[PDB]
Amino acid sequence: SKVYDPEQRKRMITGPQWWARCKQMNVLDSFINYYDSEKHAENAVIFLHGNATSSYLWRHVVPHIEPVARCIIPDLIGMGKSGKSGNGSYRLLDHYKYLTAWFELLNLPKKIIFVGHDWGAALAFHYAYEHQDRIKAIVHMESVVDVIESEWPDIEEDIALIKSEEGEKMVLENNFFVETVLPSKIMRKLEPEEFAAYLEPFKEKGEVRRPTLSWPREIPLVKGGKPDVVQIVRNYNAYLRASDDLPKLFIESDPGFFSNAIVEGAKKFPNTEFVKVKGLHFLQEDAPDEMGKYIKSFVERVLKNE
Ligand SMILES: O=C(Cc1ccc(O)cc1)Nc1ncc(-c2ccc(O)cc2)nc1Cc1ccccc1
Repeated sequence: SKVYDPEQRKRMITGPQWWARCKQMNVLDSFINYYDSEKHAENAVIFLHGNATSSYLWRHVVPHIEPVARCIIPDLIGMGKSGKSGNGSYRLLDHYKYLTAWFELLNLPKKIIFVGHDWGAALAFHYAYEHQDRIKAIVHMESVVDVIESEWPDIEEDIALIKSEEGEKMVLENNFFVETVLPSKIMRKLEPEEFAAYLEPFKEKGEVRRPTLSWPREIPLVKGGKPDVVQIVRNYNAYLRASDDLPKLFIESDPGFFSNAIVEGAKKFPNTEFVKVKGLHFLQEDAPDEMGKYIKSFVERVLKNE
């Protein structure tokens, strides 16, 4: 039985409070909502959320890192308070189209530090693969580290379901990932206002919820997965396994949820330091300060050493 953190309300940041601190910038035919700490712009730490979430995920993590480097946290296209995609498509490369276009307008330094979770990590990894000169370090967690060739025995049957018209009902009609999966993968009970911040972009039924269905349908299952995403992930996985000069931090979840394959995948990338914090999947909600402190020390060490 999950309980409220009795000390959390004293520092709670509501959706409105977070969004008030964000900025918007026109990108291609749409716009990106994002948080930008601005100061210390000689470095840039870009935090990338994944499915069901938004920049809001990082709200308690980022304060620890701001004093050492400019921190920048977007809402991916179609998610959070960002604009929608011009053609209503939300595949990995649609997200990547807007993300990379957005980067071009941020006055970034030559080498960028990424912090990625879930599909946000996939975006960071793909960016790194295509810009191998532009990466100072990578922090990742609960990340799409590799393809799936084989904890989740019926994964194929589940992905087959999510790819059927039942997936449309599960998500567009019934908001499966936001309203059911998200709270199940946080160890504490979220304050009502915190859950409301996650629900808000997806509060209405129908097509607005598309990004939360499109993400799982991108799953790089070797057997049945979209072959283009499978190849993207094979490509960046090979590159990461050879990236000895790229400092990395893997933040492992304890106990995690079916996370053994992620950890083993992560251990195939050289120059990775491993740390562990409490959580299931959305570990930012269970150990944000331990995460922030780990990320801060890592960044500091990377900037020294360099
Ligand atoms: O729990 C299930 C089984 C299931 C539940 C509801 C339903 O309508 C159909 C099947 N599957 C599952 N099993 C594990 C996880 C999961 C794994 C890792 C993680 O970090 C978070 C969730 N998520 C899920 C949910 C899911 C994902 C993708 C496609 C269909 C259903």
